[PDB]
Amino acid sequence: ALDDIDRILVRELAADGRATLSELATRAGLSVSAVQSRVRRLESRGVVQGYSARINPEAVGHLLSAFVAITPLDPSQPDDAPARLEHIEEVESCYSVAGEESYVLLVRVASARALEDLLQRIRTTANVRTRSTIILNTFYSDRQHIP
Amino acid sequence: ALDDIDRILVRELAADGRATLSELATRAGLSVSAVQSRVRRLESRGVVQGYSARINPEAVGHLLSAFVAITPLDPSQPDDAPARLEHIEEVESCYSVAGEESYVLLVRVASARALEDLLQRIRTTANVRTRSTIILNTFYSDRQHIP
Ligand code: MET
Repeated sequence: ALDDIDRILVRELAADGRATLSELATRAGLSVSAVQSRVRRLESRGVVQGYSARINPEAVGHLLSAFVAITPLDPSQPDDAPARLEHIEEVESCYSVAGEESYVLLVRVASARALEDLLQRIRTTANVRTRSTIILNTFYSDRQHIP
Repeated sequence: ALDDIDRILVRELAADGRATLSELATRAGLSVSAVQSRVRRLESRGVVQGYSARINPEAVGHLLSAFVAITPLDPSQPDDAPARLEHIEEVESCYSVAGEESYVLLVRVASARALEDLLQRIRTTANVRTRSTIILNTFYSDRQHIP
């Protein structure tokens, strides 16, 4: 249930999220009102989850980034870890995952020493063991593909 | 230099990418013209690299997501795998990593079967072994934190 017009909108809004209703309208061949109203439909079903500035983590002082795969110390607590980690500001993402581990987190931090303190907070707040994979360089990210 | 007037701007823009040069200024104790200005220099200095709507990937047909860890097969060739995979569009992100593999990709795809295809394509286009980890669920993604 996603027509051609809706495809053009989400493609445009991936590429440019500050773009304005009139720009959008003249690109989809619609009135600024039919645009507004379609864009509100997108947002209220779950198609557009919100809108964000892409910030350079380096520039605001997150010089170390890492993947941390976490698995439950006792796999019979009911599974909680995403809820309980939600309040560690430095966890940016949390996925559950098939395989030997249960979740993968992407985490950003000031330095090597700050990473060790965060790994302790993690181990303790979700009661979890950790496997860390430091990122050396990001070549490109979030490049959303609308087919 | 990141005058923590600029911090509140980016905390603001991070949570609301369509927040308006107008309604920003009140949340921030500046003028409409002062506020708009920095934003233009914030983007200039590469601190805000872009504005995106966060699209839900299932809702656009991407029912299976995976991290795919790759490592080049022949160490005597130049290691240029991000450049080679860059044209392949279902790769959304590519990181060099300090781990077992040389790189991690995040990849989205229509089904299990389409993944198998995409992996053969990754293997023959870069020249790499693939080891891949299916994401079951995204609890939260990209919550940017500004110290
Ligand atoms: C996030 S549920 C844990 C899944 C587990 N890693 C499995 O493969 O069975």
